[PDB]
Amino acid sequence: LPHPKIVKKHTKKFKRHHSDRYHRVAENWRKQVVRRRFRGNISQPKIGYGSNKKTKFLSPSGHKTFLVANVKDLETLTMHTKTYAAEIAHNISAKNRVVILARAKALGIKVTNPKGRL
Amino acid sequence: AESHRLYVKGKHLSYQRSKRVNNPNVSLIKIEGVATPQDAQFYLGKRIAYVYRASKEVRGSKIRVMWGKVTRTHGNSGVVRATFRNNLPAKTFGASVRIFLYPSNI
Amino acid sequence: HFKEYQVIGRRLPKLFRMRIFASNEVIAKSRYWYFLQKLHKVKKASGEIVSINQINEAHPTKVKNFGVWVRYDSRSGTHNMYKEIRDVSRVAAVETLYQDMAARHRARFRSIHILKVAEIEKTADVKRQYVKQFLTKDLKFPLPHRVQKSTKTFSYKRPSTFY
Amino acid sequence: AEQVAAERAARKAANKEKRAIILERNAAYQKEYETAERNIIQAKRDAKAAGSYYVEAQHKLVFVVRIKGINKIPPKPRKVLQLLRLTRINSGTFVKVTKATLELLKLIEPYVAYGYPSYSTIRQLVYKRGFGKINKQRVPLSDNAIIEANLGKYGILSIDDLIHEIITVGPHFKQANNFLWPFKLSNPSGGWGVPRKFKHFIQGGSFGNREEFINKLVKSMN
Amino acid sequence: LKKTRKAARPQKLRASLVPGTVLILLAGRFRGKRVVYLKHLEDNTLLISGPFKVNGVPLRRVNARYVIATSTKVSVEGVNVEKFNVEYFAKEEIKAERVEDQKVVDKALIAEIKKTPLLKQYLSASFSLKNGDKPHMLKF
Amino acid sequence: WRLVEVGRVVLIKKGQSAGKLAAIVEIIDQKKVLIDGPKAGVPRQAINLGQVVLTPLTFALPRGARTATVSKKWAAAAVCEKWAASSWAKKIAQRERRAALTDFERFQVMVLRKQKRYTVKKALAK
RNA sequence: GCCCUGGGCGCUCAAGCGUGUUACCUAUACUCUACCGUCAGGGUUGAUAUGCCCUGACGAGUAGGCAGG
RNA sequence: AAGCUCGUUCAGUUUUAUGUAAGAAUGAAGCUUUUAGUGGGCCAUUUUUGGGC
RNA sequence: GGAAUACUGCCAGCUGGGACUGAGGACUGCGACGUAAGUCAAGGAUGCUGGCAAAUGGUUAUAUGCCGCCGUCUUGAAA
Repeated sequence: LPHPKIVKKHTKKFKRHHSDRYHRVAENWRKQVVRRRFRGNISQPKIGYGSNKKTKFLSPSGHKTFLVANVKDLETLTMHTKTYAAEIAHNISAKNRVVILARAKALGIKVTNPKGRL
Repeated sequence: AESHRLYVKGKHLSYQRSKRVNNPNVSLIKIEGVATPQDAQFYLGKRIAYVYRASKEVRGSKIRVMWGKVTRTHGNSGVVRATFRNNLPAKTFGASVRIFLYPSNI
Repeated sequence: HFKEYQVIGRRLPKLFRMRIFASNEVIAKSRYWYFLQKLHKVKKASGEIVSINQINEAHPTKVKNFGVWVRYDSRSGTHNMYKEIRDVSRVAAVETLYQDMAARHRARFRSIHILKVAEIEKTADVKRQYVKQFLTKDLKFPLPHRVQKSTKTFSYKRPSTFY
Repeated sequence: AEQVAAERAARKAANKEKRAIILERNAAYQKEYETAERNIIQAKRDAKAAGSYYVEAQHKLVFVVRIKGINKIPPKPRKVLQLLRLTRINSGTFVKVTKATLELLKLIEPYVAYGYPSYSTIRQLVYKRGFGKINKQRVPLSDNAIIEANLGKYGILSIDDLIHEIITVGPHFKQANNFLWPFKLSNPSGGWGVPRKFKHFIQGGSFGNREEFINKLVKSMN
Repeated sequence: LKKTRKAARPQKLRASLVPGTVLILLAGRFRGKRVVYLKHLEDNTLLISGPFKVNGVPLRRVNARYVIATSTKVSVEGVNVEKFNVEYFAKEEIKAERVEDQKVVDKALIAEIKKTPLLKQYLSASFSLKNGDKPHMLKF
Repeated sequence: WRLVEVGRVVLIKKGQSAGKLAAIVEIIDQKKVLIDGPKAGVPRQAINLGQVVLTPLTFALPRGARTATVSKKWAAAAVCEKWAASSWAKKIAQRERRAALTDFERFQVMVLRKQKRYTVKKALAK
């Protein structure tokens, strides 16, 4: 099926330089020897790591994750069920989760995060 | 027959490298008996298998095996470059290896 | 592996002629042009190389005591030298002379001039002992301390050097 | 409609006629090359037999390949290479042989190697790495129509015509050379041979005029 | 999907593989055993026989790339292998036909094997390597 | 003690003529000599002593003998027959045949070796 | 020509020196191909659009300038 | 960056004129106007200065 | 007198072994085969087969092969 090998290019998520040594430094990437990309140092994110358009944002299951919080939003995917998968927000109560899951199953839309609070 | 060997034995030297830079994606495998690249030409394309034992019982057995392949010769001593789907650990430097006789053509 | 070529020039006449030993015709032409300036006053743009042809040994199957006159530019000027070499062909004889000069005087293709090469067909004409010793009647001598290239890393017989 | 078959038949007939024209042109070019080589050999034989030296014609076509990197290049050789389209290393193009160009090679000689190509090498280069420049874009030469459209007015309608024009240095040599994108060449398969590349070829180096050896070098670098 | 232009050209077998040739298997339960080639199947496999009565190897499908060729050949013209086909190995415990067909095939080859002296025992012995062996030098 | 001399027969170690027999016709210098071997097909050429090993056999050859004379003297001396009888030539032929042995030939060799070993062991002690 | 007075292990028909001949080691260099982006050219609506595309080239960098998140 | 309008005009590119009418080769524009920053020494080289500098 | 052979260059000559790559997405285009239907290595891979309820793989710890304290400072890149 149209789910070719999705090469992540760089699976390891970047980390802020010297963040491990000092606690106060957060792990969020921030620019400043690292600026000179010396040998044996962490690589700097750049345009080379861009993901392919035809596979960008695609999950390993080969479907886009779309957040849904109401019946209308789930129904909007009825035309695009082949490509867009449903995803229930964490703030949705379990009461509406059952209805959302039932509607998705009846319309064939896959749920990325089922069993939530069930 | 006492001997059941069907694979040519050898040794693992080190990965392809320079003076200070080493690429583990390519492994230099030495085959016993080979002396020149001309002799090593026959071993090109032969599967290379490394066998090691682990205390834990893996899904199939107590033995774990890596499935590689031969790529090209190396050096004037008959060394041949070997590539594996998963690179061998650096601790196996100098360890033996199994070179099967297939796929063959003779 | 040198090669013998005959190169002539006339600056577009007298048709100056000399023998040049080079690995290829391109090097032979450059050496001929360089020697033209030493012999007389001529430039590359003056004319053109009338003809260049490789000369092959008449019969590379006979041992000849080649007498060679060679001039080389040492570190302190240039001096005329004469030597005799026992060989089978001029191409090999000149190469041996070049190697000997590079080994001792450290003179190389850049600073070596070949003047004349001629065979010696009579004994006692060679005044160099190192060649004269080989001009005697059929002789015999051993080759002590012979060695063999042991391909195997290990040996179990303790090899001997006897011949 | 009837267009689907009519247009196909008309274009096929036109293509067949053009193919026959190109075939006859290629046969004529091959016959001309064979006759020229035979006549040259016969002239050399006559000169040798008559006890007179031969007067070989001057080499009217040369090929130059960049051998040194951009770093530390003095401004004059760099400008010469830029105006000769020898920008990136291991790149070359055909140039007419004249004093205006020989004196240019004299300056870039330390950083370039050149010589006299041959029909086989030229054909191999044009067939493999031959890239044409159209509308400032780089278009590989894969169909005779592509070359014909850009050089039809000049009497060139096939790859063989381009090769013939390039080798013979005909009246349209300027246009033929300009249309050809600078050749991208790999490093020699067998290596440069000499331990030190940055030396004159006549003294065991690399850069400099090597005449026929350029054909051998190109094939290894092709 | 575009119309891929890749025709199913018939397989070309190396000249070292001829019917009646003695084959050696490097992989499988019968690895190291000597087998006799019979016929090439439509699935690109080689139909071979031990024969079963000599070394216990039945009629099986094998891949050429895992088989080492040998110069020793035996007659196989009298064996009617046309009966066997790819469908003969489908499964979707030994089947009854697997015994009678194997016996019939081996009956027309045991005599040929016995014709050549020491060939029966040679096949009955499993091939294996030894210390100092150099397969590249050896002709096999 | 083998000595280099005119007419000495030698075995070439490396090159296209490796494994063939030649004879020394004229010595050029300490390290290079002229050799020939018309019977073996090796062309008349000079070779270094390091690339050739001297055999113990020897025959008379005129100094500077041409190809025809060398061939005639080689045929007259019949040095080939002596070479074959030498243990070195026998070992070379044995090695060639052993390397040329087929797998079935090797199995037959093993069977014959076992048969011979049985008798040899039975012959001992008695 | 070389010697004497004037990186570590070791090396001595060198594993020292000069030179000639082949092979091999590998940079982000070079050659073929996968992807992101910028720059350039072109198709586009009797509807297929600030869009959907085709082709080529290019990718270092402080202060500084512009653009997009 | 900012308008025009010429698609051609240009060059740290190379020899004869005596520095060029170049219908010699090779490669491939101009005037503007206002807008951030810009006041270093040095490695080698050149002119080749004398008695170390 | 005769060929042969070393060497150079050509083959729009033949025949293999091994390594990576499968990128495009219903046909439109240039070509070869064929008397025609049609076929093709001809503007990008297809056909068959086997093992699987942890499958492939991800984060992490520890050991192995190689590599390696920060911002401002004079400004010659500098300690």
